[PDB]
Amino acid sequence: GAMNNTIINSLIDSIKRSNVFAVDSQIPTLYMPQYISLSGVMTNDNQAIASFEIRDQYITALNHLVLSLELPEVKGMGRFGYVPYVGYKCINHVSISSCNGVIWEIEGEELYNNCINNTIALKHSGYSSELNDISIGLTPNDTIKEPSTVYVYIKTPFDVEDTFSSLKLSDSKITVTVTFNPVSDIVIRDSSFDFETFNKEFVYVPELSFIGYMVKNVQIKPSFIEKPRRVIGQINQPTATVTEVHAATSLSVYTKPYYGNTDNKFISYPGYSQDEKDYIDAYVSRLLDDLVIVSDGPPTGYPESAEIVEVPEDGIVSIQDADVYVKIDNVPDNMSVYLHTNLLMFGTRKNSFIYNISKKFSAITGTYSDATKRTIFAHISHSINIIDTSIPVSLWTSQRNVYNGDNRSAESKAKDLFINDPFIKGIDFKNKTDIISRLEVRFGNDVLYSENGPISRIYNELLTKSNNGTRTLTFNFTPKIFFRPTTITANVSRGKDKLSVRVVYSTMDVNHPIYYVQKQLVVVCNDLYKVSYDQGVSITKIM
Amino acid sequence: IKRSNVFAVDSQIPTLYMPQYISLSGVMTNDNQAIASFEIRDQYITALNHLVLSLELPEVKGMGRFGYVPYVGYKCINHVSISSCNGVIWEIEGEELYNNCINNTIALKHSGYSSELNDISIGLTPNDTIKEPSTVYVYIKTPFDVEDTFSSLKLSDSKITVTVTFNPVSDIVIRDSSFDFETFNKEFVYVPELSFIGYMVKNVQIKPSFIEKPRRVIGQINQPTATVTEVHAATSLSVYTKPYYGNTDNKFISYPGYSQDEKDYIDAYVSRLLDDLVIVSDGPPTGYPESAEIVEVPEDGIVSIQDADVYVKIDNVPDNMSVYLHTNLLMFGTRKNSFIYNISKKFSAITGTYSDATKRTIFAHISHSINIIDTSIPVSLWTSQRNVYNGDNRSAESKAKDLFINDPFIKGIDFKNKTDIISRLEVRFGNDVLYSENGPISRIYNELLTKSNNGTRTLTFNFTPKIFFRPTTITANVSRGKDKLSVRVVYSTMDVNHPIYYVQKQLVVVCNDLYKVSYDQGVSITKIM
Amino acid sequence: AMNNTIINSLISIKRSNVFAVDSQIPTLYMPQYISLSGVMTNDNQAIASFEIRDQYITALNHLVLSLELPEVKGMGRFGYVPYVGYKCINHVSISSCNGVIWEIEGEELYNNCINNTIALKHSGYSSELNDISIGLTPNDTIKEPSTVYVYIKTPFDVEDTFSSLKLSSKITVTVTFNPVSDIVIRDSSFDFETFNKEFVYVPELSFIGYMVKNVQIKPSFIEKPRRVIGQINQPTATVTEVHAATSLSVYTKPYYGNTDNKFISYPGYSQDEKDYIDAYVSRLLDDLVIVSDGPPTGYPESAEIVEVPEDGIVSIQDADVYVKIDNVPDNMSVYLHTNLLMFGTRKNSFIYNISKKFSAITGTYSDATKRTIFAHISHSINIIDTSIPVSLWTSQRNVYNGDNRSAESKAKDLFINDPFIKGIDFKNKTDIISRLEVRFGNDVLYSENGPISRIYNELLTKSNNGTRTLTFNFTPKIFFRPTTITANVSRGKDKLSVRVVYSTMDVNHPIYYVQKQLVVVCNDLYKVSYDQGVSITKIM
Ligand SMILES: CO[C@H]1/C=C/O[C@@]2(C)Oc3c(C)c(O)c4c(O)c(c(C=O)c(O)c4c3C2=O)NC(=O)/C(C)=C\C=C\[C@H](C)[C@H](O)[C@@H](C)[C@@H](O)[C@@H](C)[C@H](OC(C)=O)[C@@H]1C
Repeated sequence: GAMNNTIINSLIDSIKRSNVFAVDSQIPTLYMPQYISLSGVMTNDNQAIASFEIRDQYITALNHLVLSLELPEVKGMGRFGYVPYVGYKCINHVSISSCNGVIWEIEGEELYNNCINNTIALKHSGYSSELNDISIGLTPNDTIKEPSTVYVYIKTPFDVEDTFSSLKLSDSKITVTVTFNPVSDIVIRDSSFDFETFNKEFVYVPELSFIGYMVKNVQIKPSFIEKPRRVIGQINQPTATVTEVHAATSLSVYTKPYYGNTDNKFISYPGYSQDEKDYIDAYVSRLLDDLVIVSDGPPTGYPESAEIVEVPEDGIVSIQDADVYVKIDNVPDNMSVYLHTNLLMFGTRKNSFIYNISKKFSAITGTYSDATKRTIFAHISHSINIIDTSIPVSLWTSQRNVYNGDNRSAESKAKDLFINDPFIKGIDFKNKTDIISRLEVRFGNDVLYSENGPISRIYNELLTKSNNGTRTLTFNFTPKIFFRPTTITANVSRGKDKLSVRVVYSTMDVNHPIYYVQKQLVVVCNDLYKVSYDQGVSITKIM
Repeated sequence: IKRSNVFAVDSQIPTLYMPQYISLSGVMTNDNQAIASFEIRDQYITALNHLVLSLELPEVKGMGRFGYVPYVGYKCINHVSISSCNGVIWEIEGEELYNNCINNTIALKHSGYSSELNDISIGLTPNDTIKEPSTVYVYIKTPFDVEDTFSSLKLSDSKITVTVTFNPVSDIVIRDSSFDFETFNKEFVYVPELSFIGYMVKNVQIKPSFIEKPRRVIGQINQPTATVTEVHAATSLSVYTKPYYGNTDNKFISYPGYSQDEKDYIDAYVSRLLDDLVIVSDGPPTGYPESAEIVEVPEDGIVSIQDADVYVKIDNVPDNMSVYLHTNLLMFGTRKNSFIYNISKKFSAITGTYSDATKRTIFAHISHSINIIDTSIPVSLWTSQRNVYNGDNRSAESKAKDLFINDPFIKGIDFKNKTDIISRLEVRFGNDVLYSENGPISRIYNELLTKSNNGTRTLTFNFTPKIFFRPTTITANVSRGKDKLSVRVVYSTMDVNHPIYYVQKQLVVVCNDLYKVSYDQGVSITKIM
Repeated sequence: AMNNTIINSLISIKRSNVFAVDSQIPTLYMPQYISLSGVMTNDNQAIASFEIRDQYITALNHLVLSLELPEVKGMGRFGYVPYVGYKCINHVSISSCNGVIWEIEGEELYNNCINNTIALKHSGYSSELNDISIGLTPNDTIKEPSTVYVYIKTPFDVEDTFSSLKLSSKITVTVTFNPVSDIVIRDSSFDFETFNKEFVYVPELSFIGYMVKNVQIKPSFIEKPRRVIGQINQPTATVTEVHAATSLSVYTKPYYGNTDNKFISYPGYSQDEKDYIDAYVSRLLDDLVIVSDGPPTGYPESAEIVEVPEDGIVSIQDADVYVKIDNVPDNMSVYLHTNLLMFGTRKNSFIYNISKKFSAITGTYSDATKRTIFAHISHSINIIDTSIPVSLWTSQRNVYNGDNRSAESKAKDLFINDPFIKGIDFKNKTDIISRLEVRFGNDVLYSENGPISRIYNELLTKSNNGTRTLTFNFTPKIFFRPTTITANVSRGKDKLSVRVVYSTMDVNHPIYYVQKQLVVVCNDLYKVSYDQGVSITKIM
């Protein structure tokens, strides 16, 4: 009939077989879930702290923590926008504690790092054109940003195996403490924007939600938990050490820039569009206003240090060895095409190598609009990279620079934006440039691991199915929750009770502004702890 | 110390079976609605799962604009029911099957999601091919696929009939007035074929199982309440809104085609308006209603429509011609001295260049505040009785390009289901409040838990692993009157002078009831009470 | 707080605890990422051998082969194929002293990793690697050196530590490489001769090694793929000695032996169907619409370049082309190449003209750059057009000249030798199989008129690029003995014969002349025995 004759004959007994077509439906523990939202207590210590107390005889267990934030209406003048995934960037520290002490705690960046592969959680935290594009206010009562609510998923080890991994409450008081980063960190604004009044008026409005469970005759057994510990190395130092490492499941290593020496102001920002090309295109777009000028006679409004050359009939302008081809259509007979040959320049010695941003352009084509009296650029051939877009304005106009540096117009310089994102990694905005040439992890005196390529990041990205991973050394390949995690055992007597991380940073040119971007080595260690439920919830470090 | 082996495992010998992909041609019936019945009866088909319904879409020849709805295959389905001689084993509404498959990109692509199918193609001559014939595959996700062979529907000499009820072709087609739909509806016939993975099991040992059956309840038009009666054991409860376009002719100004992003919907609308928004003509433009206020753009370039300023600068405009702006392209007002919702006011800057060769304006950059809601307003609502103004001040040429959209699975008030119209949700089990929220936190949880971008306000009661465990359900007490689920929503406030305020709403409540699958004297399901 | 309706609903029967679990102490082990430099050997194919022998290393899984791509300096156009790393691989074989434990063909490893976005990105998928870069001076850098990571997906990764290859024995991983010609897209201007001579594969094999204290090894099962390629254009292929098979995949591949592998256009990193079409349209437009003072020069005598009338419409037979270019100088006129690319087998029969595939062309002439800037193009160009090798236009079969493009355009043509191309087009869109018949022995096992098996393969594996696959194993892997198709040697039921029916094409269309190759992949079941070293045995 429907089944083929070759199949029926292949089947139509003497061996014991496991049933793959039916299963015994196990009766589970009698419970009832409920989404519970709580309003917290706001404190200033002058850091914003929100405390949420969970105490109920019927809330037997809980997991899936979601912190909601009410972002206010932003009215006034100037340019303003929120950082991508604003909600995650608001968080400085989170700590779930009982009367016996801290059960679990995470740093704001580490929670984000754990949620970087969760697209849904990142969207909920605030990732829209309404929130992340840089909006402009024209009148003191003009609405720059409309009020919005963001949802931050606080990923905890209690979510791993849903009900099985859930934090149990043996009639104990659980307090979730959320420490907030200053509003400066989550905002991208210009000089025109009245940040002084904004910082004063802004208040974090949080609300903690969780899936609560009412369990009838709960049978609680002890469990294991992984607690992260980050160690930040000294400025520009290629070393960091994690002390008292006794039982670790993993070890992550990454870099962070230190923009302390700068005013955190940058020439361009793409907004909601976060691709590498989007960052580059925004920078090229900002420079082009001053790079190619259509004026009657030499252009005015530029510093005396600026060297603006008229484009010859051949269209090619020679800035040293570099050739720039500039051809603009429909230019009035009374006007000429001009090129800024030193828009942004850097040097350490008077007659040495020069890093000129104008030299990074090979071809510029467009058409002059008589109606709008502005140039409309068609095709741009350049060698502008993600690093160029990531240079603070301070480094161009620094003491180390023998030249003026920023030879842009006053109009362009006014459009510069303050970026204080607390979760920037590497030396560029997209964390593209791998400044670690070699990594060395020493457990005591002996070398635990060494690599010349980011093969540990490659394994991290592959194993966790993440497109943005870190150089991570995983020690636990055992199933979580149902097994005691596999940890690196420490020998205190032999001095093997600390993890020392040493990197070999890539050498950069002294005449390139990015050389002066201070680096910081971050080392994260996931320590194993045992969750005991005898006389309340309590954790103990595995040693 | 006793240790569990994590490096080796005893390879258990499974039940001796043989899978086979079986395709069946059904029986078409009509009354007034199309029905396809597929009978599965074979002594060797021991079990089955993974139902796939294929559809042969015909060649579309003639004149006018035509296109299929995205994921056309899923939109064709009105209802699906897997039944035995003892009765219905499982059944789902067309929309609910789509809702369950919205997170499956592969299943959505197979159902028909291409530029060849979803972009709006145009026919010029009565024998011009608008759309080429194509075959679409609709994955009928059933609870028998959850744990593959373990969850599969067992037969054993019993007859299984899969009944597929189809929505009218009107629902799956986007067309203009120029297209001869009358002839198309008459000529169109659904050509289905049901495929499934059949299993021939040697000495099958069948044990009873559990199944979740969805039940949707649709509220009255503009009623913020809906009640699901006889709830005894429910695994989940979903709540969402749907627009009712009965008061309209289902015609819309623009559609983006295959490109389905929010920006794509907006860009298509801006593109359609721009033809009438900025006019380059010798003297005042003609062909517009008397209600239209087309103002000549001054040397300054700025045209002031009340408080709103529009900057219009078009290059290479001939000396005999002038630049004009339609200051009231689309407007709405309940009263003569109320707020006015003007679409022309939603534009801040328009720049372009007039082409002498093609005698048309080529727009370069447009600065506007157009949203997804604007693109989702039916043309009928602009020209409604509530409007003291004309409403649609567009040209006859533009109005002719309007498209009929009858997608049966539209949610909320906009085409992208962006705008949340529920301000407060109240769920009652019997008469006592089971759940209440002021924020879409149940939806945020639904999206997080399912790893989905398009979720609903869902109340999940079952957090226990499926198939291997009896699902955790909300227990009912008939004596205490707790044998029903009543949903009440508070709709979000909007200004009466906005045309979207007049979009009729319908509250949809879906309840997943628990049933026990018994295999004694044939396949039969029993409601858990 | 918990609602009053809930507390009353709760506040004899054996219940399984879903809120707490006994934390089982696992086998004492220690993982370590181990990287090894191999031994390079040399139709003089590159072979890399990696020997794994260590007393500490007890088991291994997750093989990742890294490759150091060198700096590419010189003149001309050059670029790497998308997912370059996977394309480099010709064959991989994990073997012991007892023989081959597991082996896969380069294409099959890629086919298994086509649904893994992370693994495909790591192998080399960037604008830096896949976009076609141009060198101007003999010392100009075309491509900067880069490292690519190829994830060698093996059955030892399925259930992590449980599925891992135990070697408590010397394990040798042998990686055979495809020639550099296969992984490179270049023009005639590029000195490939010197590049092929200078290029050397620089591999390094990484794996997650495990040091297990008192390992308890039990036997396991493994699926080994076997591909059979049919004779050129033959619609039949047979896989012999089929005794226990878990699956059977069937697909088509183009054979470009009769061609010089040169193509008119390539989109680079942008790999969408529209990207492939847009690149082709962009390349043709340079010669399709010409703005010149008098008739255009530099084209063959065979070319028919007609001046566009005041009306704007040029009639190439039944087909009408609307061409209107703005700001054209007073001394110049708009011209249209009416036979840019044409094909026919008879002098006065059907003509496949690429110029006929255009309905409207609009743009503006730039006086500054002296070139036309195209705004909107209305055409009927498909993925197949972009996939036609240049050889076929200028073939002996063609009565006409064929390639009526300028010498400038013809110079820009690129050699594409990608080893993992499927179907007849670059995006594997066109379905050329009309019917599929699979026979086990002499009896028909499966038959289909539609790609319902491909639909099931795509659905079940959650892949957007699947093949016509017959799966026999729906049983959980590693923890169960896989369900296989049983053979009957006496009845002569020990082979799988695949017969297809290709949908025939128009002989006046150049794509008809693209050679086909039927590919049939069979996954045979093998038993992994650990008695006196690692060894595999075919289930019969
Ligand atoms: C993470 O989950 C693990 C917890 C282990 O630790 C324990 C203590 O907790 C268990 C729980 C909570 C179960 O639900 C089990 C289960 O359902 C089993 C088997 C019986 O092997 C089990 O042995 C367990 C089992 C444990 O040992 N399945 C069955 O009997 C049936 C009727 C079918 C099984 C089908 C396949 C073959 C199975 O799904 C496989 C593909 C894996 O997914 C599982 C083995 C899980 O391994 C992993 C690595 O994912 C484990 C359940």
